[PDB]
Amino acid sequence: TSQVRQNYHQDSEAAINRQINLELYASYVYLSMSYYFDRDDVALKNFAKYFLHQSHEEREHAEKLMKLQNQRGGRIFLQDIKKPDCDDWESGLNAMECALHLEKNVNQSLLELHKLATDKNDPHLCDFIETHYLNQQVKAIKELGDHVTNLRKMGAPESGLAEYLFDKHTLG
Amino acid sequence: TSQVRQNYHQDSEAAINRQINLELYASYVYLSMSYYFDRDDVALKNFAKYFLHQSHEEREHAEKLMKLQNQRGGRIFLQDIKKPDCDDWESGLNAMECALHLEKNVNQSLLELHKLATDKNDPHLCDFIETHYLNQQVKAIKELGDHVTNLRKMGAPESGLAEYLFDKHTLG
Amino acid sequence: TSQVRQNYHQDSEAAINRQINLELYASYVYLSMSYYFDRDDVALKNFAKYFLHQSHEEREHAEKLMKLQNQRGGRIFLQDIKKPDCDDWESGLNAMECALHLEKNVNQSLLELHKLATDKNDPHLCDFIETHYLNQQVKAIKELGDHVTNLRKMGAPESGLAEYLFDKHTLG
Amino acid sequence: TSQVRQNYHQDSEAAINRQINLELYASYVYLSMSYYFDRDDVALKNFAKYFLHQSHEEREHAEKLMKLQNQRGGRIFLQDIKKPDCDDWESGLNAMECALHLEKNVNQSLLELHKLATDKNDPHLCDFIETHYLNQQVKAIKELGDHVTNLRKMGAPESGLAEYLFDKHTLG
Ligand SMILES: [Mg+2]
Ligand SMILES: [Mg+2]
Ligand SMILES: [Mg+2]
Ligand SMILES: [Mg+2]
Ligand SMILES: [Mg+2]
Ligand SMILES: [Mg+2]
Ligand SMILES: [Mg+2]
Ligand SMILES: [Mg+2]
Ligand SMILES: [Mg+2]
Ligand SMILES: [Mg+2]
Ligand SMILES: [Mg+2]
Ligand SMILES: [Mg+2]
Ligand SMILES: [Mg+2]
Ligand SMILES: [Mg+2]
Ligand SMILES: [Mg+2]
Ligand SMILES: [Mg+2]
Ligand SMILES: [Mg+2]
Ligand SMILES: [Mg+2]
Ligand SMILES: [Mg+2]
Ligand SMILES: [Mg+2]
Ligand SMILES: [Mg+2]
Ligand SMILES: [Mg+2]
Ligand SMILES: [Mg+2]
Ligand SMILES: [Mg+2]
Ligand SMILES: [Mg+2]
Ligand SMILES: [Mg+2]
Ligand SMILES: [Mg+2]
Ligand SMILES: [Mg+2]
Ligand SMILES: [Mg+2]
Ligand SMILES: [Mg+2]
Ligand SMILES: [Mg+2]
Ligand SMILES: [Mg+2]
Ligand SMILES: [Mg+2]
Ligand SMILES: [Mg+2]
Ligand SMILES: [Mg+2]
Repeated sequence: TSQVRQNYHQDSEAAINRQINLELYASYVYLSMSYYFDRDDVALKNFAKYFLHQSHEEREHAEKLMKLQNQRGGRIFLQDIKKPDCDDWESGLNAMECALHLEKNVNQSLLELHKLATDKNDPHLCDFIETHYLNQQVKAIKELGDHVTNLRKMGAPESGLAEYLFDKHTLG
Repeated sequence: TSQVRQNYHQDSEAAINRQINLELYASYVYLSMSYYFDRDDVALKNFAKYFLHQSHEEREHAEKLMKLQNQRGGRIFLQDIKKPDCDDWESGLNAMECALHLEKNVNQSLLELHKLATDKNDPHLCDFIETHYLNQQVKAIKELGDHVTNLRKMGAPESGLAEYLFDKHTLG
Repeated sequence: TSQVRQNYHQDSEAAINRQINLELYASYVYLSMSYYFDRDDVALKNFAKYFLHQSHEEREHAEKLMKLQNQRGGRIFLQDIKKPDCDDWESGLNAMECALHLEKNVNQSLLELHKLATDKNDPHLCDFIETHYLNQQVKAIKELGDHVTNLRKMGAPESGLAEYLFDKHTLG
Repeated sequence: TSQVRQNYHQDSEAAINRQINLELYASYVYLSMSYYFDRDDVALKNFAKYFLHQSHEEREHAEKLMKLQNQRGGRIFLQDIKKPDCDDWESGLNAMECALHLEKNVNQSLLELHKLATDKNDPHLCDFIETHYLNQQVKAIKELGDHVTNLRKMGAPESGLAEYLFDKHTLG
């Protein structure tokens, strides 16, 4: 057993490894979305920039969990990073809707992780999740909701003009 | 009687208390409007910013009247601040129309206050109203009229695109 | 149901609306206290400044809760802001005692809100309350306690000199 | 008749000359008060500074009225500047009370002047009085009221300590 380990349940250790994989998966989804908008037949450069930034943020989220695993004396166990659900994302609106779904799924995982940490009476882990993950998720979900609403109200996905102008005004 | 009181009719004192309440009410209306546009299903951040600024301005208007009451030796009497007429404001255009109606109502109250001050031969109070309130109201009403006109001409409220673009170009 | 809503109980939503009203009420109490000390027959300008600052802080507290409501996909429901308990606050000491009572009441409401959030297993809401409200309340209560103690020890409310000197040294 | 004179009643011209004398008288009262506090047996240097500043302000008030008289094509008529009512002012509190009485008397004169200007349909003169005199008077009266209140509450005039500390904290 690690010389640093204290009050860190094996179930929590395992759950943190699962969360690391999920964050990496989220980074991969956003990477794929980014380059969809870089296609010559889609060509929305600010959608591409927005999603690439999100992808880099998720990689940071994964790294912080790997750091946490080591800080607590757990051992990192990595799994394959699954390819994203979709190859073709259809429209800016559709990609934003996929992102919203993804972030709500990640949030659910984090809430399940918090429930476990609470059940195992691990207040350090609870605080870690609360401080570095929960409000970040709420902000991300709210922002994606805002984006979806604006695209819908503007006439997306039918209106190519709507997605073009959203690209310039909101994401530019 | 206050050692500072001079040429300040009890009717004017009472009217100033009523105006304080009205200014606070106006601040509350604009606060409510602001956060309507912050909803994930409305999501017009510059409408939200615009109305929040207006709300803060009305609170300043109320404070200046409270200061005036004390300067003249009257006594402040506060009443409940009523909740705004509407919870749901429908659209950017509708909120602007509500604001226009509100500011015209506040203007009418100020004109009635000025008539009273004139009738009681209180030139200090007349000058106070004229200097700090009347042109501010005329400018606010004109600006809201301008906003309503632009939103209508652009195709609001039916056009979600119109409200989106107005949010960026006029309020951004 | 809001596209952003996740793990946010209707009871929590309602409690947040109640808290918004309470914060606005607290802003109103402090506004009234501020202008009491601005009266020509009270004339303690630093008491007035202190309470006006507190009033503005409470308005910020209310706005942050309105922001939270929208972030979580709840819907803001506003109620009348009740006028403060007292019109005449008697002395600096009495106003400080009223403020202490108010802040302890607001704290109790926040603790009840936290209990609800805990019961509904909402760790994001728990963290929000803990981060933005609980220590702020403890600091405010401690500061008001300190102020009350000093005024008492100095000879308030009988000693007009005590309140005058406290105004200059502690609040100035 | 002056080549510049227009809509300027002879009664208004005369009233402006009377006001010039009153402003000069007020400057003289404050000059006398100032040097009372400079006496070795009174020795409150900030009371002395405060009243000397007030004296200089009144001289400016008189000059602006002399300027107005010429701007409108009236002719300045000067009278003796009467010595102040009191030679000995007793205490800081008593001097502040005398100043309050003086400023209320000057205010009454200005209100009478405004009534005359209104009766003679002279909106330029009304605006001049409103802009340069009326709120200045209200502020002065309020400030003197505040000062009187503080000195009383502190224990003046019996307490030499009260007047000493007021000199340092409020006027210093
Ligand atoms: Mg895994
Ligand atoms: Mg993100
Ligand atoms: Mg993440
Ligand atoms: Mg192991
Ligand atoms: Mg596969
Ligand atoms: Mg914590
Ligand atoms: Mg935080
Ligand atoms: Mg937004
Ligand atoms: Mg542009
Ligand atoms: Mg009222
Ligand atoms: Mg405004
Ligand atoms: Mg207003
Ligand atoms: Mg009364
Ligand atoms: Mg009602
Ligand atoms: Mg005027
Ligand atoms: Mg003006
Ligand atoms: Mg315009
Ligand atoms: Mg454009
Ligand atoms: Mg309520
Ligand atoms: Mg505070
Ligand atoms: Mg608060
Ligand atoms: Mg509902
Ligand atoms: Mg009631
Ligand atoms: Mg926390
Ligand atoms: Mg903290
Ligand atoms: Mg302390
Ligand atoms: Mg004369
Ligand atoms: Mg002066
Ligand atoms: Mg003068
Ligand atoms: Mg002549
Ligand atoms: Mg004589
Ligand atoms: Mg007029
Ligand atoms: Mg004018
Ligand atoms: Mg002015
Ligand atoms: Mg004052």
